[PDB]
Amino acid sequence: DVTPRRDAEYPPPELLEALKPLHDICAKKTGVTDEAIIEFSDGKIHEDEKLKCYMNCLFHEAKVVDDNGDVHLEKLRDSLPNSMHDIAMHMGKRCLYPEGENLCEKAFWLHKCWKQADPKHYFLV
Repeated sequence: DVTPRRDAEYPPPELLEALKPLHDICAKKTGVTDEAIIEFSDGKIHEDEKLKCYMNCLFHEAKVVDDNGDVHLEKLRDSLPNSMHDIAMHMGKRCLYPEGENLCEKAFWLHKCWKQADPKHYFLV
């Protein structure tokens, strides 16, 4: 029911400009297409095997995992500022249980979980 939102008030225009590129990087790496990426953000949650890899590709890119993609939760927190940190703790009220078989499937679990958690603060990632 709730519709996605994002402007120059919640999402910082600075980290936003740095995201697009970072996104273009992993994307071009996963071979995926903005369409798939967008459809996932503006559209709805689709199951594009690539989008899943594109996500996993992000984890590694941002270098926030160990040596296999275990996604260090301790490092993930120390990464985002106290702002996203608080919003990250709120969403945690739904995920925290990667159900897949590999980084790709897992990376997706969280996203699909971080999206259904509260469809209003989610944007590109």
